[PDB]
Amino acid sequence: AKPANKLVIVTEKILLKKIAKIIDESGAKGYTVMNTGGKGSRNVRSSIEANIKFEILTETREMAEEIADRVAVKYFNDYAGIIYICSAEVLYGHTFCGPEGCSAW
Amino acid sequence: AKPANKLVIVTEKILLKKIAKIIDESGAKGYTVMNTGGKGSRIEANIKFEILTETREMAEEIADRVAVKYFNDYAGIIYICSAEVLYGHTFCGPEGCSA
Amino acid sequence: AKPANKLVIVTEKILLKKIAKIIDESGAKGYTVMNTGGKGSDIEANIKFEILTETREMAEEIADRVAVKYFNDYAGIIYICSAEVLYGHTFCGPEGCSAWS
Ligand SMILES: Nc1ncnc2c1ncn2[C@@H]1O[C@H](COP(=O)(O)OP(=O)(O)OP(=O)(O)O)[C@@H](O)[C@H]1O
Ligand SMILES: Nc1ncnc2c1ncn2[C@@H]1O[C@H](COP(=O)(O)OP(=O)(O)OP(=O)(O)O)[C@@H](O)[C@H]1O
Ligand SMILES: Nc1ncnc2c1ncn2[C@@H]1O[C@H](COP(=O)(O)OP(=O)(O)OP(=O)(O)O)[C@@H](O)[C@H]1O
Ligand code: NA
Ligand code: NA
Repeated sequence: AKPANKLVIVTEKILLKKIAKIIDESGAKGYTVMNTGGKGSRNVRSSIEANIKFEILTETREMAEEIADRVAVKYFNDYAGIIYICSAEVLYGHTFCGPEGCSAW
Repeated sequence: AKPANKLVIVTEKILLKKIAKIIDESGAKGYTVMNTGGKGSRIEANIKFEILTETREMAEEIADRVAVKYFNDYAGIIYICSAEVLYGHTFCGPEGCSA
Repeated sequence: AKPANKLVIVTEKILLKKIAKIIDESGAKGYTVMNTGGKGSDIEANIKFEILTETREMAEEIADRVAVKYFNDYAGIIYICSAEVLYGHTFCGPEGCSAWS
């Protein structure tokens, strides 16, 4: 198992491409994204409502925080969105763990 | 980063509004919800809620109200994960999550 | 609260049944599954399973069987998170997730 940070970004659906681009530039090895609904309290939604949730597994905490900081500064003063982070362990993932595999021992 | 509990409720889709109302009455600052499928032990369409709360007791209050009120008659599972919120105006206030 | 491992499998949609059968053969009490997109426009459609297991070994069994069978040929990632189950009739039994003795 290889420790990882699962960065979750839940935001407005119109930001899908803009956020993916950031994730792609970050050096993160990939992402998962899904359609969700949400209700919030920040009261910032540009114009239950339909959102998207990204999940990005990163090798380091700093990479997760650099993504988070770049998304939030660039979009979250103007669009609704929340970003949080969970601890995970990756058991299998060719890209994430490299040809060497995620170990186990 | 500000510590938080991520409460997850996976249950039958017809309970959507009822469960949202409980979440809204708990003091929680919001929720995310999605359509999912599932198999349990006696694929079918259901919903998953995710609710980030400031305290554990708020998460358990939501969980306890939902389960007592609906889980005798409807399928469902409720679990909780630890998270840290990095950005969230409502959840972390004007001062930000540097908490 | 009853401790649990949440096993997450994100992989190609065509493995849905093959993976459900593995989950069912593990002893796991059930699973949640959803449609997602992923990059590893160049987003692709895939599925995500979430399986709460009683023990770590059951989670790793499911993970190992899936990966060994399918991940040479199909895209996928498998990870695990810690969870505590507060309510779940099947997962926690008739005595509930807050039993004492
Ligand atoms: N405490 C929380 N728990 C879970 N999800 C949340 C929470 N707070 C916000 N969200 C998610 O983040 C999204 C954006 O909420 P936010 O408070 O940032 O802005 P908002 O304009 O109030 O959003 P919305 O228009 O949905 O209310 C929500 O729609 C929801 O899916
Ligand atoms: N061990 C588990 N891991 C992940 N999700 C689960 C698990 N057990 C149950 N679930 C989710 O909870 C839902 C409700 O299942 P539960 O066993 O409470 O009742 P059930 O009536 O047998 O459900 P179903 O109609 O799906 O068979 C399931 O569809 C599934 O999405
Ligand atoms: N670092 C990561 N964080 C979150 N999800 C990931 C990550 N890496 C991969 N995934 C998910 O796993 C799926 C499979 O990706 P993987 O890296 O196995 O292969 P790929 O062949 O590059 O996939 P794709 O066809 O999606 O480009 C991806 O579509 C994505 O949903
Ligand atoms: Na709002
Ligand atoms: Na790829």
